Amino acid sequence: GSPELRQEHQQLAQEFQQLLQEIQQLGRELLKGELQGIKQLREASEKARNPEKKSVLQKILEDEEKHIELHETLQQTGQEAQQLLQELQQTGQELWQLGGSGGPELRQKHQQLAQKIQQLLQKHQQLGAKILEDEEKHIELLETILGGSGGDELRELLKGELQGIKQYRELQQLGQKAQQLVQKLQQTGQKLWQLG
Ligand code: HEM
Repeated sequence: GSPELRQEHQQLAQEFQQLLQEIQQLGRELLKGELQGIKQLREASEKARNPEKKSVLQKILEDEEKHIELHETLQQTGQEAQQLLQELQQTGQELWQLGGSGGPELRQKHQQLAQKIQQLLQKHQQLGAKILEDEEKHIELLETILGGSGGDELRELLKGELQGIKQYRELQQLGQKAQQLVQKLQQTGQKLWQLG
């Protein structure tokens, strides 16, 4: 009903804010792991003597350099998402305050902001998914080329990679929840002034 629907919309948007925060923090923990993983890869790579193991390591390392970069895009789409969320909150409150006395430019802004934030989430999701498939390949390669020697650190590189995958899977799950919240904010939002 109309007050209850207003509150649901409001509560979805609070839930969404908290989730965006969780996504950003997880993204920073992921970049910390990437940097620490690069150090461990270089350590394995220096000690490697077999040419093929050396090469496999250096090609993982290239991927990881790319993932550092892609973390810049992850971070930014998330940041921009939080910016648009701020603007959703602000335009939202102004809509309730002013109604249709706040002219049509206000209602269009809020709709347009909703449209754009869903695209940023899709962009963010696609970037995360691409990193994750890489890390799944890294594990296969590491399990394949490395042995039980001290210098290989099969355990240390694998452990780090495995912790990373667990976190990137979580990241994608939080993103899918976010996209689902946005859908529901649209579904409730469209109803809010239908018996206003
Ligand atoms: C992530 C946060 C939010 C999203 C994605 C979002 C999205 C939407 C969407 C898609 C609509 C339907 C727009 C249309 O009629 O074409 C809507 C309506 C509305 N939203 Fe939000 N909203 C959010 C947060 C808020 C907040 C915090 C308020 C605060 C009061 C608010 C107030 C409104 C109002 C009053 C309407 C009905 C009038 C209108 O259609 O413009 N919204 N919202």
